[PDB]
Amino acid sequence: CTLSAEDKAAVERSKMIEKQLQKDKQVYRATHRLLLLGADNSGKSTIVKQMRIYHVNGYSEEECKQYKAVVYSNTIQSIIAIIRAMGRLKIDFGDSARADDARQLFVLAGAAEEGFMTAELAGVIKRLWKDSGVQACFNRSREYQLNDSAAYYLNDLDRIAQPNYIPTQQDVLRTRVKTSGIFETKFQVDKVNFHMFDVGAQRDERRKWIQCFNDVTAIIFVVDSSDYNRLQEALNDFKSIWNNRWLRTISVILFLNKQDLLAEKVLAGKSKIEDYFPEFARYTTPEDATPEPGEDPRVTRAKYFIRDEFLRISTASGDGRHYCYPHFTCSVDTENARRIFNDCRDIIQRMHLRQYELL
Amino acid sequence: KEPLRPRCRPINATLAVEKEGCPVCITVNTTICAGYCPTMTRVLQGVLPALPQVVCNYRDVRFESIRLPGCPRGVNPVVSYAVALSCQCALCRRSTTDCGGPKDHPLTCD
Amino acid sequence: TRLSLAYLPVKVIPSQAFRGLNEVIKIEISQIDSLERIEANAFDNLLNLSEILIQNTKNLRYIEPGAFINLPRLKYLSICNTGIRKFPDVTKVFSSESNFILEICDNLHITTIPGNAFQGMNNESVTLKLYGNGFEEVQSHAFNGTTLTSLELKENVHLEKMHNGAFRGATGPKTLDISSTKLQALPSYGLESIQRLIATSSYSLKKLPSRETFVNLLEATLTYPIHCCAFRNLPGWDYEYGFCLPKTPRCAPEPDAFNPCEDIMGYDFLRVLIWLINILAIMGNMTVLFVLLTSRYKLTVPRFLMCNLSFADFCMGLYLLLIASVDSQTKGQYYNHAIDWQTGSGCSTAGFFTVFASELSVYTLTVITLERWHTITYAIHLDQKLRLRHAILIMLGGWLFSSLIAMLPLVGVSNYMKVSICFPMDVETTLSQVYILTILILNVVAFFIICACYIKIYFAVRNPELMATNKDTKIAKKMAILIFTDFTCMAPISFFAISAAFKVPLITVTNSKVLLVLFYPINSCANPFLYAIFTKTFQRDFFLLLSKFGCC
Amino acid sequence: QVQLQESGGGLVQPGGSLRLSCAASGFTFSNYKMNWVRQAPGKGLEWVSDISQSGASISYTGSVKGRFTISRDNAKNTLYLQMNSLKPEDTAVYYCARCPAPFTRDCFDVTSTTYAYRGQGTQVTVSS
Amino acid sequence: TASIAQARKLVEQLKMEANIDRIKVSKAAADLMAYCEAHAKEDPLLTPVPASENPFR
Amino acid sequence: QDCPECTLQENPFFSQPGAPILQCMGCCFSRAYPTPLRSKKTMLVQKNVTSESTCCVAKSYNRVTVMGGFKVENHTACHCSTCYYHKS
Amino acid sequence: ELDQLRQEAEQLKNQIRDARKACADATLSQITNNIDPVGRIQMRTRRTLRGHLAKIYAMHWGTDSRLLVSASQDGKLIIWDSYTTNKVHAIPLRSSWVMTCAYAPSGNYVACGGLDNICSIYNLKTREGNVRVSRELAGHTGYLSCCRFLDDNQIVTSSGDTTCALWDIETGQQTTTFTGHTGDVMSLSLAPDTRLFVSGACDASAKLWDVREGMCRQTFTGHESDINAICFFPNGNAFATGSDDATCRLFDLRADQELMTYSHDNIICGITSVSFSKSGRLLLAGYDDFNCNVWDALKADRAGVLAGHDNRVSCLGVTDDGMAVATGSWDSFLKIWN
Ligand SMILES: *[C@@H]1O[C@H](CO)[C@@H](O)[C@H](O)[C@H]1NC(C)=O
Ligand SMILES: *[C@@H]1O[C@H](CO)[C@@H](O)[C@H](O)[C@H]1NC(C)=O
Ligand SMILES: *[C@@H]1O[C@H](CO)[C@@H](O)[C@H](O)[C@H]1NC(C)=O
Ligand SMILES: *[C@@H]1O[C@H](CO)[C@@H](O)[C@H](O)[C@H]1NC(C)=O
Ligand SMILES: *[C@@H]1O[C@H](CO)[C@@H](O)[C@H](O)[C@H]1NC(C)=O
Repeated sequence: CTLSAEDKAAVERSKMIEKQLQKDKQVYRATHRLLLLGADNSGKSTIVKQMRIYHVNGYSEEECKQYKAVVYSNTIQSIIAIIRAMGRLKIDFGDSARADDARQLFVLAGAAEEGFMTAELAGVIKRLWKDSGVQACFNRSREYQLNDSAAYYLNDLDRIAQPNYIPTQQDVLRTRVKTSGIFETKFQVDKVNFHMFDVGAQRDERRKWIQCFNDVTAIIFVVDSSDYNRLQEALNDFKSIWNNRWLRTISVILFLNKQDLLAEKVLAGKSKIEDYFPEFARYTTPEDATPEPGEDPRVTRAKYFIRDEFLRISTASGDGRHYCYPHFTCSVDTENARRIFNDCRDIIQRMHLRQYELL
Repeated sequence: KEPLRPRCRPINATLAVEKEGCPVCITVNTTICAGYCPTMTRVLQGVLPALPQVVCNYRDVRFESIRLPGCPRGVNPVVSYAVALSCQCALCRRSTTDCGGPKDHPLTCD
Repeated sequence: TRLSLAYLPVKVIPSQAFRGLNEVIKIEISQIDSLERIEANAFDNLLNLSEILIQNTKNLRYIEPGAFINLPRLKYLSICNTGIRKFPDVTKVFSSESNFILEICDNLHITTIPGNAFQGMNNESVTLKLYGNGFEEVQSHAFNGTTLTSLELKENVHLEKMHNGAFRGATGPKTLDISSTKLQALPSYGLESIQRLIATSSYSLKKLPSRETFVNLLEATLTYPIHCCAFRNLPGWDYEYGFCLPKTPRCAPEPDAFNPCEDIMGYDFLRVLIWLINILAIMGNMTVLFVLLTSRYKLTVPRFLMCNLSFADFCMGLYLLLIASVDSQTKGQYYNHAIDWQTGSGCSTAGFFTVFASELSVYTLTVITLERWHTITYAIHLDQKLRLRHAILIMLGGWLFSSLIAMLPLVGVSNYMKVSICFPMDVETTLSQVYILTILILNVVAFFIICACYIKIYFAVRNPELMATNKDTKIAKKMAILIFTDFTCMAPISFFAISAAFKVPLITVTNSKVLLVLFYPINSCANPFLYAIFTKTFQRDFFLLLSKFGCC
Repeated sequence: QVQLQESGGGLVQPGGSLRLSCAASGFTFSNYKMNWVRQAPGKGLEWVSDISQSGASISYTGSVKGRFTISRDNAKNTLYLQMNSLKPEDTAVYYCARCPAPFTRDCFDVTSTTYAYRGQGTQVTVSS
Repeated sequence: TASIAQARKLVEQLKMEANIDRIKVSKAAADLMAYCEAHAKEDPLLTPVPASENPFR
Repeated sequence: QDCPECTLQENPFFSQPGAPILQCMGCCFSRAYPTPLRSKKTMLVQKNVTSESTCCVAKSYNRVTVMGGFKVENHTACHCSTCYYHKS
Repeated sequence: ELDQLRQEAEQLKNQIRDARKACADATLSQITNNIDPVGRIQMRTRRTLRGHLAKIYAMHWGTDSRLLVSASQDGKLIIWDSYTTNKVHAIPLRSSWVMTCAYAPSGNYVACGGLDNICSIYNLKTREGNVRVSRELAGHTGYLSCCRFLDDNQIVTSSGDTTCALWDIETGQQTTTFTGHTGDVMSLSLAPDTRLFVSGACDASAKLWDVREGMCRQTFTGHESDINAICFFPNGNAFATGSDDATCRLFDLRADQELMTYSHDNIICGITSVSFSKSGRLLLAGYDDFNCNVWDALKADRAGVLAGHDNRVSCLGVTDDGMAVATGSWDSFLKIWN
């Protein structure tokens, strides 16, 4: 073969980029991407808190670098939003001293670097934010486009401004959370990593963004055991998720959450399931059941009826190709990461067996 | 053994021995196969095969040897020779024996 | 009455020099380096003479034509251990004594036996003891004009070839010894005269002429035991019938238990069945390779291993093609071909495939089935999945292992030549026994880990508390097929073959052809179904290739 | 183009019976699964009933199994809802809602607020 | 309910969409026909060219 | 050990009653010794052992027939003499 | 009460509809009987951009026609040279779930966004060989369904929140908003008069906007189901539209109505992307059927097919010079047909 130096350099860039991509391919394949769904009364937030207890510590130096660039981007975006607001406002808010209006220029110039936050920028923005008239401008602009937690970043800046500093992960998560649209509520069990993706701050229609999640290893459909009447709407949400052409191949875990709240509702005897579901009068606790000690059989009959209603929908269509896996839980259950893991394993195994034709 | 027609067996011998270059003939007190053993021929022929005429032959041997008394150099110093240990009435091996009528060859040094 | 001419300075025997004698009955001319030549008509009409012994005369370089002539009583004529470079002209003696006995031997210089060389020498019957001479060839009609009774060409180590009509002029032989001759084959003609052959050693005689040629034959002795099963086909003391009792042509030695004689397929049903299995195992494994190699998609590890499996199982098709080819080529007639095939590199090649195909196949089945257990056991730790580099490493190990184990027979650790179907059925040495025990024990252990793998899969896979028992049982009702075919291939073979490897043969080797053709191919024809053609991911590629060939 | 109009609503007595109907236009109606979806006081958009393209596959919200019945005509490009044994809580705006896309089983979004392929609704009051 | 403003806005948008002009489809088609005819000489997908012209050869 | 001299004896197979068939059979001398160099010098193919030997030749005989019509040769004097079938 | 407004709206809508019917003197398929159909179009996968990592969701050509961006829900925005198949850049993303990307008309910048409602802009003319976010143009309330650059300081974005929005990039404060849709908005296309951009509703409709006017000039509606993709005919006078209804449709602005449907009863799969050849004469559509269909834009002939994908076609692009047709499937493979 023959190349110019230009082609060779681009080929070495291509191979350098390839080696980088091949390193990321290992991280990608090693992560079980795992869409989370559930009507917001279903406490899916409280479920991801039971994942975040396993995510106790900052993920790695490479993840920490990725959030340093985000901390710096929100430091820059919050102070430049103020720097243009103090130009756009009708008050001639050139500072108390001309040096801050000169250092404002070298902020706009010095923010343009595709490298680490140099000590000059930190030195400028603390001297700016020391003027209480900037805190008053932050309260004048309180409903304009600004990062609402900017007063955290510009106060913590003192600790940010020097090499090898680390923030605690709730400051990072708080920095990132806005009108976000998803949350990547990461966790790991037995050194298996789940990028669980919650969907939230996102509009009432599913049928287009669901066509992203077609490759997630499983869908966790969290659903509220206790808010029957609403339950029948979630049963249609599950029926829709299940039959949807672009999810045909992906297995659904169900969490029947708020079991205890249903149990107390059933112990209260309101038993509106009989009204909302006449089939309850015919249905009875199957001998499949393995209840907890001290359950009222009615509580078993309720939970297993509801569960069997989801399973009925799961059984009616497509179950030749994708399973669904019910679990009974409450937000206190530490075992939820282990429940997710066991049936994530099963979903992968019971997928391989389709292609090894053992099924 | 019988005084008449002693059956084939190893007998004493005083055998002259030499090596190719020797100017000199050596002799050893030894044994050789000799004697009598059964033979016959078939009265009816052509329709039947030949009849094998076994002869007194060496069944097994050992060897004896001596360093030569002034035969040429470059030739190996030692002459070696068999000792008849047992004999049998058997066919002479064309590969290995010459067998025929009596030579009456002098087995002394002429 | 006899001349003992020896140890004297005679250098020529002049023409008719002996006349003046007519009391002589026997002559020897022996132990005489001085003699160079015998003149023509030297032994001319010495009518009383009956016996001649020209002997032990390395310088007797030349005997003139007709040196023996016109001598009605000559009977025994020995011409042995002499310088004679051309076959002596015995023809003109015109003897009539009841049984002439020419004994030309040890004349390492005699190039050949001329055509008609035995013409006329006796009008009465003759015998030709021709031991140990230098003959390169026997010319056409070299035997002519005589009832040749016994011919003994034995130990003429140079006589590579009789001309195919050497006997064409004579009647006989009644007896023919060709032992140690290095003769390639007997003549085409006259052999029907032979009452008994002898052909010990004579390893060049790899092919006797057609059994029905030997209509007269009463005995043979043949250093290639299988040839006796020509004579297994049927139409001191004495036998009064002469030729009237051909009903039991004796032969020796008899074949050992490694060569019980047969057509290589012992039965026509196997001969048919192996043709069926050839087509199956060929078309099956070849299409699986063709599809899986050519299809657009990249090689997943199980697809790559599945190629190697159908390659090994295609070699099994090639092997059984050879056997059915050799059978078809040699139908009814193996013994004529047998040693040439079974000792040639041909049979050694088919032997190599049997071991290589076996070991690559059975090794691949363990690698596939270790992979299947691995990727289902370490399924969720999805970085642990077996990457293709390690599969090519391990599979190459399989090729090196399987080729090595198939090569040790070629390095003589067990002769592929030992049996008709070219299996390594030799365990003379303890090393050879341990070698055969090794491959067979490994194939037993290979099955046990294949089973043990699928057990660990089933215990890992089955739903402990969420059972879909219809499909949970579908696993076993399916996966059992993958074991059961491997069982009916491996377990029968090893049950018998391990016993034979203990030198405890439980089966007749002509019955063992049944184990070969019924069970040995089972893996190499079921595997392309179970591990490919019944899989949806193959069927996709098959239909796509039909589309690429327009075969909608 | 795509245009829907519900009909046959109004006041009716409790325990009474009433047929709603919907005329669908501007699309090949037989290709779509069809739904009735209701907005009672305080409730959200509850899915009430659905009918396949074939009209054969059908289901109902559990409180409406057997009490109502749904049917369609693929030639007349129209959807009907027979209603019987009406409970006061069945009082709602009833909407004819198409599933989003043709040949589907799927039927997402028919209960979503602001959804496109849903009519103007007909009010039904179950009261005396 | 803001649906009143939503409807009034829709009415205004429909009013604009009533007020806009429209052109004969046959004239629009003639433009479309003319534009294709203006470019078919060059269109590399309609009109292939040698590997010296096309870097994808 | 026994060793009968060669003589005419009755052939069991073919001695017709009243017309006996006589066969030369019996035990005869041989002298086999390592081949002496003087002889070796004469030989082309060299030998390591040499056998002087004799075999009972029917030095006279007559052709005669027997049941089966072939002609037997009726031995008439016997002489241990040149061997004919001793090499193998 | 709304009734009088719904009757007024109905009357206006009826007048608009009826006026269209009056202007529909003929179909395009009538007059194009003057036109020789295209020769049945043959193309081969004269590249495959094998090295992408997960399913490619979107792509866009650079105006130089040489480079193209592609983005995938592995979170890599990968920039390929179509000539060398060099991965000239591969940019990691602040969260993986892209749904769209675009190339600045200069080639100076690239953009993407997705279910994380954040738009981001990147500068390829780095000072230091490292590409990083120039600005994070956040502020939507739904997923950013499709981006296009008007200029290296101006970008328009669709959303699931029904709003198209234009951002002055340097300001980053939602500099105009075009709220008039219902449901999501799937896809955008810009005329060479970059003042005009069409956006496909996730209702049946398409709306034409003018960037300065800040409201829809027109609302085309011939489709039955969601418009998945949209593209101007190259002169800007007309635009194509794919839908989950499986039909392709061509609309002309001045006709204000559908000029030509493309369909077969064989083709039940929704169209997922559309674009024109340089002459406009070929309209190329990807499907849930992995085969692309190529349509004679004037004849409605299915003039050809591009079969060479093994999963849904996610996106399509024709170079500025029409030389070649990128197609991003849900395989990692991006195939450059020509
Ligand atoms: C052979 O001779 C030795 C002495 O020369 C004698 O001892 C021996 O007995 C002789 N052989 C026999 C068989 O006696
Ligand atoms: C002659 O040679 C053969 C083979 O070398 C041997 O077996 C035999 O013993 C020898 N005979 C004598 C007398 O040495
Ligand atoms: C052979 O020759 C002898 C003597 O000439 C004669 O007696 C005999 O009959 C001949 N036999 C034949 C078959 O020619
Ligand atoms: C064989 O001998 C006969 C006469 O006995 C003669 O005619 C014939 O030519 C000889 N054969 C050959 C091949 O010369
Ligand atoms: C054989 O010879 C012996 C002695 O010469 C004689 O007694 C006998 O009768 C002969 N046999 C025949 C059959 O003539």
